[PDB]
Amino acid sequence: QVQLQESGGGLVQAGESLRLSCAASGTIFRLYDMGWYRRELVASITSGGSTKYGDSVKGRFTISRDNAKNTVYLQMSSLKPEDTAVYYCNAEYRTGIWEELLDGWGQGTQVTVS
Amino acid sequence: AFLPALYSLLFLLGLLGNGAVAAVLLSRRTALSSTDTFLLHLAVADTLLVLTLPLWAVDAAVQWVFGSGLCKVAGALFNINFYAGALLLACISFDRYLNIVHATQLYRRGPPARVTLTCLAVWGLCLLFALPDFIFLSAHHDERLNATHCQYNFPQVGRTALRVLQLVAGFLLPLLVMAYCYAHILARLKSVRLLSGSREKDRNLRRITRLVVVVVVAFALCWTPYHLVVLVDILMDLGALARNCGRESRVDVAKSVTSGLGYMHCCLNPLLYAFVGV
Ligand SMILES: CC[C@H]1CN(c2nc(N)c(C(N)=O)nc2Cl)CCN1C1CCN(Cc2ccc(Cl)cc2)CC1
Ligand SMILES: CC(C)CCC[C@@H](C)[C@H]1CC[C@H]2[C@@H]3CC=C4C[C@@H](O)CC[C@]4(C)[C@H]3CC[C@]12C
Repeated sequence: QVQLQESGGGLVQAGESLRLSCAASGTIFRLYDMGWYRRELVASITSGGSTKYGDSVKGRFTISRDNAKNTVYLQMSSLKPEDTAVYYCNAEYRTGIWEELLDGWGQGTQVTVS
Repeated sequence: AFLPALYSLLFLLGLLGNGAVAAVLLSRRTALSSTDTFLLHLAVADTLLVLTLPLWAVDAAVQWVFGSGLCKVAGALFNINFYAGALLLACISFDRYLNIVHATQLYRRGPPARVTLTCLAVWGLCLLFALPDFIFLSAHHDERLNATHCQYNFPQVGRTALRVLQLVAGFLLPLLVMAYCYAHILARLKSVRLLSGSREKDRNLRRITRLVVVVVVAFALCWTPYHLVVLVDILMDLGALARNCGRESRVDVAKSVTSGLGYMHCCLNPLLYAFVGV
């Protein structure tokens, strides 16, 4: 009962920067966690603004969140051909005040460099 | 006519439901949760009020004939059902507050039978508060052409004091305790990710809180009009406002209908435990 809209993927030249935006809609009481995964996490942000990055990321990527629109953004700079992969948006949500916390993955997007 | 019929219907339904739930809970009595045993005790505090219906049925049929002792017992049971309900619900809401906010429960990981002694204490307080109804009730003939009807008999000097103390205690200690506990529970529960750390010890906690909150909302919605009526009465007796000697019929019929609603709460509880929670 959650629709995830993903945008930003597409053709791009090497040595450039890209911006991936993931938005969530539906009957949601609250959103708690968000992040991006390739089966491993690349960047995660909580509701409190804390940011976590994987061991393969040297702080290059920037993760931002907007709770007004409930939309997460990930900016990647100095892209490399090795970054060509599939990224899946993730989100943890509670649909009701008395309901179990459960997460729903996204469709996914393909990123190719050079 | 219709009143004995509906009293008999209420007696049958309430006895069946409450006996069923008591037997179901007691079949596994070797080990019970705090919420489970509080519900068991507020059901055994209700089977008695269910048992006392046929007396009122035959009273509404022809006339009270049982005597003074049965009248005392019936009045005390009606006045003790509310005290037991209010104190048990206040205790269960405080237990929910302890589990949710502080997360430092000790009923099950502490002393083996803290809950049992708390329930015994609330029973003792209920009996002590019901003593004034034990000591001032009698089946006075009233010399009203064969109209031996149960009614209070006070020296009229302490009636207002007794009524105001009853109202203050039984509808201001539990009310304030429950309001504070549920305000804190809701504030802590609207702005948290996981209670403790899990997804299996967090869902059932919310389910239990849902069950307890619907139970207390039903109890409040059933037992509030009677205490509002008695508050109107005690304010009338203090010469506050609206004393005109024309609303006596209204307050009497209000007391009757609110007593009926309080009698219905007994049969409302088991179906509530039935359809929600399965
Ligand atoms: C705060 C609102 C109310 C209902 N409630 C909610 N909890 C929620 N979680 C939500 C939600 N929409 O999420 N809404 C609500 Cl109303 C918790 C309990 N509470 C009190 C609890 C107190 N009692 C009054 C009372 C109690 C006992 C007696 Cl003897 C007499 C009078 C009145 C009701
Ligand atoms: C007000 C007068 C007339 C009524 C007499 C009070 C009676 C009904 C009260 C006082 C002591 C109470 C008991 C105290 C403790 C327990 C143990 C519990 O595991 C089952 C209920 C049970 C057995 C209670 C049932 C109700 C009880 C028997």
